[PDB]
Amino acid sequence: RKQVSDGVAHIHASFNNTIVTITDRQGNALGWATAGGSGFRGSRKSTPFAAQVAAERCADAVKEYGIKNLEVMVKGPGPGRESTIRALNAAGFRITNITDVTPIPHNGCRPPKKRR
Amino acid sequence: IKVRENEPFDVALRRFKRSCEKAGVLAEVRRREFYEKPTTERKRAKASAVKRHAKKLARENARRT
Amino acid sequence: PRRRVIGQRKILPDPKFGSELLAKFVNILMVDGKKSTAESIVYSALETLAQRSGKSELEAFEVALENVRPTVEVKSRRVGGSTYQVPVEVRPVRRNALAMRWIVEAARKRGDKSMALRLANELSDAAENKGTAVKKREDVHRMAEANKAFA
RNA sequence: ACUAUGUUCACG
RNA sequence: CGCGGGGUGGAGCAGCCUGGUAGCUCGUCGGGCUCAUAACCCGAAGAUCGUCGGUUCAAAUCCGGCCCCCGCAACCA
RNA sequence: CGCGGGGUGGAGCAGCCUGGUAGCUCGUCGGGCUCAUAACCCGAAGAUCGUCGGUUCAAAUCCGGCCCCCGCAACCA
RNA sequence: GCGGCCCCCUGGACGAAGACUGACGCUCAGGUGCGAAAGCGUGGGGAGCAAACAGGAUUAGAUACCCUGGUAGUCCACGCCGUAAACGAUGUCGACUUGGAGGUUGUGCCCUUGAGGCGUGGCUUCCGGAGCUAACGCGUUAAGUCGACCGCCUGGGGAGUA
RNA sequence: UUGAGCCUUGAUGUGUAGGAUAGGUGGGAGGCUUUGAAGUGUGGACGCCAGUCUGCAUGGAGCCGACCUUGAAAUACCACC
Ligand SMILES: [Mg+2]
Ligand SMILES: [Mg+2]
Ligand SMILES: [Mg+2]
Ligand SMILES: [Mg+2]
Ligand SMILES: [Mg+2]
Ligand SMILES: [Mg+2]
Ligand SMILES: [Mg+2]
Ligand SMILES: [Mg+2]
Ligand SMILES: [Mg+2]
Ligand SMILES: [Mg+2]
Ligand SMILES: [Mg+2]
Ligand SMILES: [Mg+2]
Ligand SMILES: [Mg+2]
Ligand SMILES: [Mg+2]
Ligand SMILES: [Mg+2]
Ligand SMILES: [Mg+2]
Ligand SMILES: [Mg+2]
Ligand SMILES: [Mg+2]
Ligand SMILES: [Mg+2]
Ligand SMILES: [Mg+2]
Ligand SMILES: [Mg+2]
Ligand SMILES: [Mg+2]
Ligand SMILES: [Mg+2]
Ligand SMILES: [Mg+2]
Ligand SMILES: [Mg+2]
Ligand SMILES: [Mg+2]
Ligand SMILES: [Mg+2]
Ligand SMILES: [Mg+2]
Ligand SMILES: [Mg+2]
Ligand SMILES: [Mg+2]
Ligand SMILES: [Mg+2]
Ligand SMILES: [Mg+2]
Ligand SMILES: [Mg+2]
Ligand SMILES: [Mg+2]
Ligand SMILES: [Mg+2]
Ligand SMILES: [Mg+2]
Ligand SMILES: [Mg+2]
Ligand SMILES: [Mg+2]
Ligand SMILES: [Mg+2]
Ligand SMILES: [Mg+2]
Ligand SMILES: [Mg+2]
Ligand SMILES: [Mg+2]
Ligand SMILES: [Mg+2]
Ligand SMILES: [Mg+2]
Ligand SMILES: [Mg+2]
Ligand SMILES: [Mg+2]
Ligand SMILES: [Mg+2]
Ligand SMILES: [Mg+2]
Ligand SMILES: [Mg+2]
Ligand SMILES: [Mg+2]
Ligand SMILES: [Mg+2]
Ligand SMILES: [Mg+2]
Ligand SMILES: [Mg+2]
Ligand SMILES: [Mg+2]
Ligand SMILES: [Mg+2]
Ligand SMILES: [Mg+2]
Ligand SMILES: [Mg+2]
Ligand SMILES: [Mg+2]
Ligand SMILES: [Mg+2]
Ligand SMILES: [Mg+2]
Ligand SMILES: [Mg+2]
Ligand SMILES: [Mg+2]
Ligand SMILES: [Mg+2]
Ligand SMILES: [Mg+2]
Ligand SMILES: [Mg+2]
Ligand SMILES: [Mg+2]
Ligand SMILES: [Mg+2]
Ligand SMILES: [Mg+2]
Ligand SMILES: [Mg+2]
Ligand SMILES: [Mg+2]
Ligand SMILES: [Mg+2]
Ligand SMILES: [Mg+2]
Ligand SMILES: [Mg+2]
Ligand SMILES: [Mg+2]
Ligand SMILES: [Mg+2]
Ligand SMILES: [Mg+2]
Ligand SMILES: [Mg+2]
Ligand SMILES: [Mg+2]
Ligand SMILES: [Mg+2]
Repeated sequence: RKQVSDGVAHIHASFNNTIVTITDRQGNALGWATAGGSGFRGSRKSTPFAAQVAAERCADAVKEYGIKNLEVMVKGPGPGRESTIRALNAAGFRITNITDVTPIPHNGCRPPKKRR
Repeated sequence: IKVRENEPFDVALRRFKRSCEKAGVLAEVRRREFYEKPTTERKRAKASAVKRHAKKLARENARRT
Repeated sequence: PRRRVIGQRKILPDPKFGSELLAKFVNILMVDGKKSTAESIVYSALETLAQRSGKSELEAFEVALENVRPTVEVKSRRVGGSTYQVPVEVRPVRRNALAMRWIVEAARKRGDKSMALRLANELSDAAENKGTAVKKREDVHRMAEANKAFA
């Protein structure tokens, strides 16, 4: 059933969370995991370790598809990502390449109001 | 940004990102930088720069160290 | 001490079992400076332990103390502002000393009959890990394991 | 994280 | 009027059609935590199936009632 | 005068129309914390239920009178 | 006050060496013109943001701060408003009086004999001399030294109110 | 297309005893094998990962039913589910 050779691991690393989602070549999502879904709720959800465990939980539950190697597409800033990529090697993948899709507006929409 | 690092290496080493953007997208266009405040906070970052650079010329004091 | 890095005092070996490990155990068990009463109890406990276990005294005390020994314990530092659970690898001097407290602290409770009986039964349960002292280490691990997110 | 107030005139 | 489903720790749920091992979330007390409070985390205290009856190696489980159980379309004395 | 509804610690509310052991949120009182007061934490006391009566084995709760309080009616010519 | 890139029309600024005009100048009460943002009117437009407003926390209370929503507004065309800590808190014009370090834009002279140098003009940031100042500081872009004219001030509250 | 009903055919179905990833029941003791065998190279189907199932062949014609463990006996043949 399907049995895809290669894939792409999008990592939406926000301040409060790290959503890991593994997809195919044409951006067809095969499985995912999050920091909140791993357990780790509240203060713990925003840490480098709670991202690592999510990428480990995303590494399994995509074994039916049987991905050998994948690319990485990190997004947002976050405490994760410089930690989440370590987890994908340790789990059992080969990183072909690492990229960003961090949305940089060329002074577009007005950002939200500054807080105090 | 697009960093492959050949094949035997892995260990991240993506200073290409950290020394290019990140701060530009994040701690600047995250919340509202009120037009005037940059003109203030730059000119004080700029005044603090020449304060140090002018002092660095006169930093050679007696010391006795 | 704020910047006063000084070492610790030397201790003494126990006449009948001349060593160090159980010499400290006598001291933690001791109430009201009565080392005469305390040291008699530890000999009475380890002799009753060695009879049942079928081992010596030092190795009987060791295969017991290691089963109640903490690998990691939990501190909590406020670096930045907030207060959260930071586990840390315990130092080797405190490691076995913190275990000896948990054996004695458990033996205060569990009112069998004598102190020599209670320590013997606690160390006997520690050998087959099913006492109160092992449960106190078990809970200490569960904090470090659950709160591993914080370095 | 939040965290209020200190009756009147004087003594120097 | 019915034919039908539905019935458990205090409670919401499943599990009940293919008999051998009743889970799961809030009420539960002790911790660890910190100069402390909140949180967060760890483990504990409670139903042998609403209840009674047949068979068969083993029955919340298969089958009949109840209290009853809600759904219904039909009920125009 | 007519028909609903009330009257419960110091305050405002449950418990009252199905008679058996009266809660909640405040305040008062005792102790903490603080330089002190507040806030906050910890205990504690405080109502025989409008009253006079009946029913009962027993009435805050049922029934009747009286005493206040509150709403609605008090209309056609 | 004005920032993607391109054309259309368009105001000024500065330099180079001449030629021309021949005091045509400087200030300016009344007066006129422009004048951020928020407002206001009318017609559009409306992603994001976001007064008001709603809900959730916080709290003794929370008409706030924090969180989730979210309308006028914010955008364009045409008018009105005529104010701001509209600030170098420093009126406009001119002359004169030691420096240093930069930036920025010119223009001339030698070798461009190699990202050179050596000069003379504009605008401009910083540090300092004499001098000035209550002091802080200013300091050739004066708050120094003088001249022209204008505006304004005369204790604090009442009040930039009636 | 992808569902449901439905026949052919083929597996599938590990409380515990235990050589068995055995549901209940049964015609009743030779099937099968040279209608080219046991063991295995390797890979597939299945998998509660205990160990089933099988393409083809180097190999070469054997393998084995009651017996002993069960509430039950062997998909050795075969009937019905
Ligand atoms: Mg936000
Ligand atoms: Mg500005
Ligand atoms: Mg006051
Ligand atoms: Mg009828
Ligand atoms: Mg009252
Ligand atoms: Mg009562
Ligand atoms: Mg109170
Ligand atoms: Mg009481
Ligand atoms: Mg009284
Ligand atoms: Mg009666
Ligand atoms: Mg009666
Ligand atoms: Mg009563
Ligand atoms: Mg009652
Ligand atoms: Mg530009
Ligand atoms: Mg444009
Ligand atoms: Mg032009
Ligand atoms: Mg010009
Ligand atoms: Mg001339
Ligand atoms: Mg002439
Ligand atoms: Mg002439
Ligand atoms: Mg005037
Ligand atoms: Mg005028
Ligand atoms: Mg105008
Ligand atoms: Mg405007
Ligand atoms: Mg408008
Ligand atoms: Mg109007
Ligand atoms: Mg109009
Ligand atoms: Mg419109
Ligand atoms: Mg409009
Ligand atoms: Mg509109
Ligand atoms: Mg809108
Ligand atoms: Mg519209
Ligand atoms: Mg919003
Ligand atoms: Mg808001
Ligand atoms: Mg409004
Ligand atoms: Mg509101
Ligand atoms: Mg407060
Ligand atoms: Mg209150
Ligand atoms: Mg509130
Ligand atoms: Mg409000
Ligand atoms: Mg509000
Ligand atoms: Mg209006
Ligand atoms: Mg436009
Ligand atoms: Mg406009
Ligand atoms: Mg006008
Ligand atoms: Mg003004
Ligand atoms: Mg301005
Ligand atoms: Mg300015
Ligand atoms: Mg200026
Ligand atoms: Mg002014
Ligand atoms: Mg001016
Ligand atoms: Mg002028
Ligand atoms: Mg003028
Ligand atoms: Mg001048
Ligand atoms: Mg000079
Ligand atoms: Mg100079
Ligand atoms: Mg220069
Ligand atoms: Mg210059
Ligand atoms: Mg030069
Ligand atoms: Mg110049
Ligand atoms: Mg300057
Ligand atoms: Mg000046
Ligand atoms: Mg200056
Ligand atoms: Mg200066
Ligand atoms: Mg000059
Ligand atoms: Mg000079
Ligand atoms: Mg100058
Ligand atoms: Mg000059
Ligand atoms: Mg000059
Ligand atoms: Mg000048
Ligand atoms: Mg100059
Ligand atoms: Mg002057
Ligand atoms: Mg002056
Ligand atoms: Mg005047
Ligand atoms: Mg005047
Ligand atoms: Mg006056
Ligand atoms: Mg005036
Ligand atoms: Mg005004
Ligand atoms: Mg006025």
